[PDB]
Amino acid sequence: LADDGIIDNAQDNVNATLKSLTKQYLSVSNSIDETVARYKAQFTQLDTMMSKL
Amino acid sequence: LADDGIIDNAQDNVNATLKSLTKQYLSVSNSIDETVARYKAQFTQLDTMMSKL
Repeated sequence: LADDGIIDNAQDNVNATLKSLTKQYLSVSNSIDETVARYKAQFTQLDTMMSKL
Repeated sequence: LADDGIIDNAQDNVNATLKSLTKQYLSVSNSIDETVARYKAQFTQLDTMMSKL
């Protein structure tokens, strides 16, 4: 139950995994933002072409 | 009936005018072909975009 026990190693490994997860999530999030923005733009141009009925 | 004749000169002028108009028709035809080529490129692009979705 000490601050430097086996629990401490387990929990700081958990925290490091959490921070790596957050970093990877942010990177993939900006990538997804760019991709989805391009897809929504594509939807806009196809709607504009469909407007020419 | 001869070349100096007014009717012969009139029909010569008529054929010259219609040949100039045929040149104009060729110009309009190639412009139409270019515009149709662009339109078909856009149609194929639209087909590709709809296939992606």
